[PDB]
Amino acid sequence: MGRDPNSHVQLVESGGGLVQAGGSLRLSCAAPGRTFSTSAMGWFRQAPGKEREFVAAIDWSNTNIHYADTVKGRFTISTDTAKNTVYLQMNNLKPEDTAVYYCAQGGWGLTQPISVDYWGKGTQVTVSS
Amino acid sequence: NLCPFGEVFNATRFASVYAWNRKRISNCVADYSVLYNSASFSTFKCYGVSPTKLNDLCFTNVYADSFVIRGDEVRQIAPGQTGKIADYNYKLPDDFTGCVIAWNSNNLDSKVGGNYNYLYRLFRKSNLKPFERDISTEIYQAGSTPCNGVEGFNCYFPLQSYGFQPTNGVGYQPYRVVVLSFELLHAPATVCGPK
Ligand SMILES: *[C@@H]1O[C@H](CO[C@@H]2O[C@@H](C)[C@@H](O)[C@@H](O)[C@@H]2O)[C@@H](O[C@@H]2O[C@H](CO)[C@@H](O)[C@H](O)[C@H]2NC(C)=O)[C@H](O)[C@H]1NC(C)=O
Repeated sequence: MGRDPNSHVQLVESGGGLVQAGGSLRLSCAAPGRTFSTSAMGWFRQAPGKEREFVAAIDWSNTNIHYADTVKGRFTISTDTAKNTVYLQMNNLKPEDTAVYYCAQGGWGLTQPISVDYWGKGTQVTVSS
Repeated sequence: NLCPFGEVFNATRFASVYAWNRKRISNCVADYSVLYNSASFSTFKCYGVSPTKLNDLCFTNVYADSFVIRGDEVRQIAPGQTGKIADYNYKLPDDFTGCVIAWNSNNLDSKVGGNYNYLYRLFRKSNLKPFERDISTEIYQAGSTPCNGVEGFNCYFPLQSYGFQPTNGVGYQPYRVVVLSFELLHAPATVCGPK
């Protein structure tokens, strides 16, 4: 039910919720990493009234890690060894981190970190002061 | 000895997707910067490698596959996709290692009244395997009646023309696509970056 609901590739995010400022939260994304082991995995977020923005990216070998400057030192992207799940560990959360967070699968782009092939449905993260 | 990329990307004519062209690239130095510094491409993404690292890598075999499809079909040149291009014309592997590069070719491949030289396969009894090519022209049996090479009701010629016209919207315009595949096979390397 991610942006293409009928495709073979499906991405499902979970773990969103309400968190106090300064707290931690880890998002999960079930992904077909064993099959599509060469594709880039990434996290995006979209807050109300703003455009979707890049957050983090990684390959299924836990290398080629990219971060947006706004989250460096606070967020960590990772994968599990069986290539079944992508994670976004979030630390020292701020109100500006409130958004719907999207998981994505695609290729490594030239003009942007990931040129996306498939989108998830999104999970809502709300940070309160 | 620079690799013949200008041949692949700047060729006057491109192949139909059903008869997609493969050019082997070997025994040469590959300056990928003439590509990854250019700004003429609408699609430029790589799988299993990063576009900025290609100049630092060595590969056993490099293949350049090229063809023309519609703009709104470039999405099908990606791992796991379906549709007539991915199913019946050109199929990327699920664990593809390489890059997909595309650019708008309306100025070259569209014609008033329609350019009918570019074809695609519309019907097939099964999906293509990765990197498979099908150039057959057998009549497709869509119903219970055997065709026996006779075209007619429920008996289709399997190829169809794009008919590119210059006034089309961007999604309907022709796009030239080059797929670079990078192969490692436990033998010495033939293609390396300018190091
Ligand atoms: C594909 O060709 C472009 C266009 O180059 C033009 O046509 C050539 C046949 C030749 O006559 C060039 O002098 C023309 O400019 C190439 O893009 C050029 O690349 C050079 C560096 O090699 C650069 O200095 C020019 O500014 C570029 N010109 C344009 C219009 O972008 C391109 O490099 C060729 N592709 C490959 C893979 O070789």
